[PDB]
Amino acid sequence: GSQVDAEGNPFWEISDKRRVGISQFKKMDFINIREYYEAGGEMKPGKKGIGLTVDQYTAFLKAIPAINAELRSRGHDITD
Amino acid sequence: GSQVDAEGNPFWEISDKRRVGISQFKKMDFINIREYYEAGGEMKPGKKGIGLTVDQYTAFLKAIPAINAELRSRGHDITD
Repeated sequence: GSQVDAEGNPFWEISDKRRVGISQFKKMDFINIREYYEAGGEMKPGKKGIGLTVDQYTAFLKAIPAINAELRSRGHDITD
Repeated sequence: GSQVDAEGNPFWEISDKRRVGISQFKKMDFINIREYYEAGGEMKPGKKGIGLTVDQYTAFLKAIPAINAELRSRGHDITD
């Protein structure tokens, strides 16, 4: 499910500490994939991550079938 | 299209400097999304990026329809 982070941006958890979220800067949207760390009980964005532009994200989407096929070859069950 | 990088791992370009590739360490596979920099004509992996486990990557896949819907709301054309 989608949540709203401390900055008021939507995000999805992909593990206990890693998020994918969407931020907006100067009217441009970014897809942020990033690991958060916990300090004093607060989750804070850390250095492991990347903010994709929409065009980079859509290029990633186009590569996903090939990425998935490679992972299936390596023995991983991946959905269509 | 899929290429093979200097380390002998498959990768896909998502922009001029950013790649998604798959590496293997101790028999575990990682999906690496990372920006490369150019020095002396050589492309080198930089600090902007993240190496997802397969489970993190599949969780990301499950979130993509919702991420896409949010981006469409924001005005971006995104394919199914």
